[PDB]
Amino acid sequence: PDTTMIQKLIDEHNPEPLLKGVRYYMCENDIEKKRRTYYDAAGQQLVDDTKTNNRTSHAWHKLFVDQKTQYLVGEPVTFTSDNKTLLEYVNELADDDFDDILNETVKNMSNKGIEYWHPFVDEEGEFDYVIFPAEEMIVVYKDNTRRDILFALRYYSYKGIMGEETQKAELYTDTHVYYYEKIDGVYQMDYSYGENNPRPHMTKGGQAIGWGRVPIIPFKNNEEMVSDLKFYKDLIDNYDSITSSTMDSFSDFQQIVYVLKNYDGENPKEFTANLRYHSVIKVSGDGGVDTLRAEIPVDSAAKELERIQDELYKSAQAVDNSPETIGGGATGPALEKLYALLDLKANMAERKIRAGLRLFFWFFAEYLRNTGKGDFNPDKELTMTFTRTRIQNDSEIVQSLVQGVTGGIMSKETAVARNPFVQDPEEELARIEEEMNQY
Amino acid sequence: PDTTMIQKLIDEHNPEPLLKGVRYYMCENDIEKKRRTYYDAAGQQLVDDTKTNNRTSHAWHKLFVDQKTQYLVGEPVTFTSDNKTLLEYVNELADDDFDDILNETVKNMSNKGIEYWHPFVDEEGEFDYVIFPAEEMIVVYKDNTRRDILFALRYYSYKGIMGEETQKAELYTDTHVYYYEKIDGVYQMDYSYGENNPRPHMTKGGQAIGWGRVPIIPFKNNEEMVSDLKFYKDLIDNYDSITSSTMDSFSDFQQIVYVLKNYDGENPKEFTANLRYHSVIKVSGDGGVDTLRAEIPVDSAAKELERIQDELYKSAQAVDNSPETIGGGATGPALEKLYALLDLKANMAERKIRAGLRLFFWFFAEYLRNTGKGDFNPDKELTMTFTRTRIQNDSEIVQSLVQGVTGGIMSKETAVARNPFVQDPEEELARIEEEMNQY
Amino acid sequence: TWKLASRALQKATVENLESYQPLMEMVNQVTESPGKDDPYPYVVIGDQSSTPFETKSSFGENITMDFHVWGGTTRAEAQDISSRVLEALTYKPLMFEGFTFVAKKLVLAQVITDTDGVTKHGIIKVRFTINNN
Amino acid sequence: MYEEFRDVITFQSYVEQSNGEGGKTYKWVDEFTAAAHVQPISQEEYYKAQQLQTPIGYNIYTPYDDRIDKKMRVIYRGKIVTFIGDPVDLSGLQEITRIKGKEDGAYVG
Amino acid sequence: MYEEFRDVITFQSYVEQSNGEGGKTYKWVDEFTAAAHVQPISQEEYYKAQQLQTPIGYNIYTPYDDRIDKKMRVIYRGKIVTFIGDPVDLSGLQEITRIKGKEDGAYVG
Amino acid sequence: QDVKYLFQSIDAATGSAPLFPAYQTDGSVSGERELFDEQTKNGRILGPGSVADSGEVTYYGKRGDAGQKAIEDAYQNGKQIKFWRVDTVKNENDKYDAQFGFAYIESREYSDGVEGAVEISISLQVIGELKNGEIDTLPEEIVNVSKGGYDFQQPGQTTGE
Amino acid sequence: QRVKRLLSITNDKHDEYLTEMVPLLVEFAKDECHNPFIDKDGNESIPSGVLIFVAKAAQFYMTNAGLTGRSMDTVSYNFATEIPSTILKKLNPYRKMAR
Amino acid sequence: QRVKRLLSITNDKHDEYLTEMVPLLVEFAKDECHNPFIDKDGNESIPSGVLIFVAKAAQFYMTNAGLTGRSMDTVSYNFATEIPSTILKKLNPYRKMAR
Repeated sequence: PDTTMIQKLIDEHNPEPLLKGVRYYMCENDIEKKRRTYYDAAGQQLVDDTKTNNRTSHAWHKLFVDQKTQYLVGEPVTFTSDNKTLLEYVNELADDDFDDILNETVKNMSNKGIEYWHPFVDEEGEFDYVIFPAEEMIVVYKDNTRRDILFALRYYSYKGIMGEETQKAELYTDTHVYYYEKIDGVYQMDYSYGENNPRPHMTKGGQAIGWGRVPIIPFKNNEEMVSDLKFYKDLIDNYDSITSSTMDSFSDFQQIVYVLKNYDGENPKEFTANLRYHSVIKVSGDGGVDTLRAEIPVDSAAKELERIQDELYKSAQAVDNSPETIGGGATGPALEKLYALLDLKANMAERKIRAGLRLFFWFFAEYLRNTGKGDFNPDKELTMTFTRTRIQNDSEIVQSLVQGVTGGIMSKETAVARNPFVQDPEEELARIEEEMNQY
Repeated sequence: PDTTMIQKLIDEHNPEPLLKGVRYYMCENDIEKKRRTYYDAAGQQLVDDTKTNNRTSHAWHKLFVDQKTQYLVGEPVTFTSDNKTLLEYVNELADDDFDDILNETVKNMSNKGIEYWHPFVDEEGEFDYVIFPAEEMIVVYKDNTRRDILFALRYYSYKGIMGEETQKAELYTDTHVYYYEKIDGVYQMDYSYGENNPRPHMTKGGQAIGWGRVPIIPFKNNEEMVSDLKFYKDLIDNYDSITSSTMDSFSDFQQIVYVLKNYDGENPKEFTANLRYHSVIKVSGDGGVDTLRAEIPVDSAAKELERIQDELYKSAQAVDNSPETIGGGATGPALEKLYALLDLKANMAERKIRAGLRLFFWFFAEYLRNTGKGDFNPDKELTMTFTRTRIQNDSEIVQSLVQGVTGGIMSKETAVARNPFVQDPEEELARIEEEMNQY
Repeated sequence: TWKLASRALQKATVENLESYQPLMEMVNQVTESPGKDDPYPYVVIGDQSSTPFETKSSFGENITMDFHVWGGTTRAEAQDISSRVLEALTYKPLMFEGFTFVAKKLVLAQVITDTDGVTKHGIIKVRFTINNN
Repeated sequence: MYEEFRDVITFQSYVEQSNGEGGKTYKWVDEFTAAAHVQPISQEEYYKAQQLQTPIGYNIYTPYDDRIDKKMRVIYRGKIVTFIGDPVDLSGLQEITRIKGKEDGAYVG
Repeated sequence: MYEEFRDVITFQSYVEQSNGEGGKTYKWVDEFTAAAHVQPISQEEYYKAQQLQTPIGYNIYTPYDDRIDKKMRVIYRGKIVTFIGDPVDLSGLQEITRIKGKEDGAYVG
Repeated sequence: QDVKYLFQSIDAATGSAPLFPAYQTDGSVSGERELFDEQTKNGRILGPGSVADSGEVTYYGKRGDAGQKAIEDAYQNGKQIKFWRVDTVKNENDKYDAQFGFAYIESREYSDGVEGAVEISISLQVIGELKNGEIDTLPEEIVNVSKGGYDFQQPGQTTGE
Repeated sequence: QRVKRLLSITNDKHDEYLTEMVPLLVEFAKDECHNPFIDKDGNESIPSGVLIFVAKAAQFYMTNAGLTGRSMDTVSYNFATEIPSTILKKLNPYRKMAR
Repeated sequence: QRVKRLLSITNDKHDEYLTEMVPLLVEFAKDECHNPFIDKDGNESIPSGVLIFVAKAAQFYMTNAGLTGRSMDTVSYNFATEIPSTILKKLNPYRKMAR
């Protein structure tokens, strides 16, 4: 694609949506309000200098997400590969990386922004995923295939060591990802002729390889438009704003006006200086009527705000009351009950399995196919099993086991068996042996 | 990097964010309000002298964090090393330091600020981590690799013994960390030519060694933007402000104005002195109307404040009712229930495992690789096991055991076994032996 | 005799009137005639106690003019001019065409009353005789 | 309320009298043209005596028009009158000439 | 209302007559120039007798104008008339002379 | 010594024709008042204008008197007529002087007598006085001009018969 | 009235005099922010309260002063005082103009 | 009225006299903070209440005093008192000017 063509595409697309999130994350946009304004003769709204711009945000997201990820990932019962060689590797680890990668990959896409992920080759050459803020360029496909966009470029200004700003644009190819620095502006970063650097997203055999996957295409907001972030976030966004506003509100939005009908003092140039010096305000002649500040609205505002805050939480609608909780009610379901916050996530997590997170497994199988065997599906080895499960509560089994041992032989294996942690009764044996030995 | 270039980088970056936290921690910025102002003829806002600057803050953070760290760290079931030699050491301790270090390292990064951690060599040469307030310099990479910033410098003024202020800047290299004192300003602290002091972050073999890790890069606020601090902190920040404000409020914000429409006394120079002497305020002629204070707003403010205070608690947010608690409900889940505060942390704690705290283990494996063996992954010794778990309640098992012993042989081993504390039945044996002996 | 000229002599008097600037300026038609009421000074001119008497005869060959002055109209003006000339002449006494001018025994009288308390008014009577009857 | 006024008006002045002539000769000169406004007392219309008079002497209020009055005849409405009683601006937010008095006191010897 | 008034015409008085000369000699002096305000006596305008009043006297109120009135001729905008009613600060914020009364006792002998 | 006015008058003064004598006694009425003679002045306005205080005459008559009737006729006409006047005092017939004088036609009431010889009295009076107006002079010359001479000085001798 | 009359009126005649007089007192006291009662340009403006008083007073005063316009000498003049207009202004009929 | 008239007016003539008089009483009493009713410069300012009274009184007084301006001798003069203007000022028509 010509540089010009490449450059053009980006401009058309609106940078805003990715940027907004980023800006929002850093802070909410007070600016959007931004502030109270006054009407000129023109009547065009102008922001007053006086009003300050304040915003706060959470930052709720992080806490929940991390928990979500950990819970979701779980540990695979077993991992298998289509290829024997891959399978051997895959069995052993079995694959800490794989699970993490898949979870991360799915998680990232699900999570904000993303919105769009563009693979880049790692130095290792192992697939590495990074997220960059949207330029955002409008996606277009150089290639005939409309559906895919072979190439998308994003150009963002970067501060150098010097900190001088130069426009930088990156060229993306389906086959390879390119990074360009265009200091001159005359040319994109060299070459890049082709497969040679910038490197292809992934290379196989030490040679550039193409996934054959459709090149990254921006994600439209989902109809569900539900995100892990979203679930809290909807409540949170209100919650944060309200909390932040409340603290500010009391001091703020006087803010701060003093008006008296009468009576003017010496001409205000003198007046201001003297007035401060004299200090205190006195009224003479006509009133003397109560003035703007602090005034009633200090109290009123507090009252109003208090109502507002209560409502504001309700807008969050997380819930007025502290958890009963419904469960606890200690049971197996108790655990589900235990994390209300997590539970909502859990549905999503479960959803992910529905999502084709499992499909990713199929993808792995596809990967497996790619390498070879070629032509079989070793992916399932005579069975397919997935377990969340989680069948057993850790506590309950353990507690039972201790009592059980005297009465009869427990577990030892049984709790183990599900994994199975180990077939070997030996661990069990020792317990028994002690009993026999004793005492 | 030239000194000038080095110096330049810092200035660009905005010192504020790290500083703000520090200042905030010491105190909230009352200044931000700062105080009620008056409008001059210019109308530019000027802070009045009269208004005092008051701020309070918590200081909530510390209590929760410490608990978090302790809980999170747990005790490793076992520790292993790739290298036999390392493994031997690692088994034995197994490694109090390692766990602490990892937990601390992860914890620190997670915790405020951090935001950015820059390793420095310890005198011991063991990796030591310290956090310094941001200068903050803008990170730039001297080296070609854009992604990493080989060198970042921070320069902060320091008070000497003399207490004279001199600018001090530190030079950081990926390979080595440098500290410079620039009293003269002509030159940075000597030399520092290179590997020679300031020392490299870490040295191996008694020789300078490079981690090869990407040099410290500032952390952007996370999208999750959740911190251990944050979880309480969001509630806390409101809570502290409200609590602090309330106490001040009652006395404060009169504050303190007396205004009578009439009638003036002798000219105020005389007036002030005499008025105090006479004491008491009398009104004659025209009213005599209630003056600014106490006036209605004493009552009004009280009313307003009362609403505010009530809202205030809510604004900070907490369960209005004391904990049911949902659990207790004594059960295994009861423990989870028991620490509501901890529990939120716990999710983060669990999250950390998801985080790649485990990854750190891999890193350790990498470290293990670095030393040798070279080429194998001894890191997992025929298994990988992690246990939070925590499977067993201490109380329940113990209680069961006592009863159990008469009926049958318990535990003794069984409770032990999970660790296993010790295989040896011997401890169990004594209990049995006594029974046999008895009596 | 002429006849034409007797008119002319009368004309001469007219000529005198024109000849006398101050007459026009001075007059001073007021008071004499109403305007007596008007504030002092008010000068009125008229005969003294004059009511027509005798019939089928000329009133008199001589013509007499009476002045009553409060505020003193141009008694002075006339008096100055007349006096100057009369003194100037002084004689011979006027005679017209051999006729005997002389008036009989003259008359003098004066009385003043001032309601206002204004200084006393004076009355001057002048009689002129022209030609013998 | 009149505003700029009057318009084109002509004034005649009467000065000097002629004597020594059976007829009277009068010379008149034009006066500067200005609005003249005058208000008839028309007497109080108590008119206790009610004997008189027509003001000679019609008491006049003319804005900034001193000149026309007295020692001049002003022709408004065509009519001609001579003025006496040097001007008095009793009224007239701008100085106005008035005529005062009527000629000849009624009281007669 | 009036404000500082521009009296273009300066008061000129005519006094004394000359006699004994074929011509007449007159001396006129301008007492001074100043604006003046006077209200017409305009008679009582009860007009009970109403034979009078014809100024003098005049009723004049002229601020801070000593000079204008008689033993000085009154000229307003060049109008000339002579007056009596030796002066009086009848009423005016700044000292204004006025004239009282009428000349000549109407009551006559 | 011839003292006689003489009578002759056709009509005009002195009659301009000889007649036998008749006499006027004598008399001067007045001439006190102004009295107006023929005034001579220059640059003077005549005045008072013609007026006569009056006139007086006494008459005497003789058998031959004529024009007595004429006078009555004259009266109707009322034409102004004048007389001459004779003083005594050595009035020689030619010699005697005369005054210029005045009179009226009008008054002649009647004529009277006893036995001896007729006497008539005539009085002369100017009509007046208007303030203005004068002859003045002419009848003032005439009215002592007519009878009354220096006239008929010779006929003073006559009427002898 | 007439233009001449308007001019003759002192207040009208001196815009400056009238214009200056009120604000001298007015300017310093009022708020005094000052509530500028002026544009940034500094063109004068008059407060509403000031305007009502000023307008009435200014109009009244000129009329009251005269000339036309002045009370009659002959009798003490009801009109000039009346009814009394000064009194009309005082306690101006709305009353304590403002509340 | 006329400039001369304005000057002749005592109050106008003596700015100082008028200016001084009110504040003497005014200054000490009012708040007395003092509510300075003055600039730091010390340029005088007048309280609103003071201004209303002062303005009316000052204007009235000069007019009332005279000269022009003074009541007629001939009869007791309704005008000067009237209607009565002093009364107009007193109980000034808004009433108890202030509330």
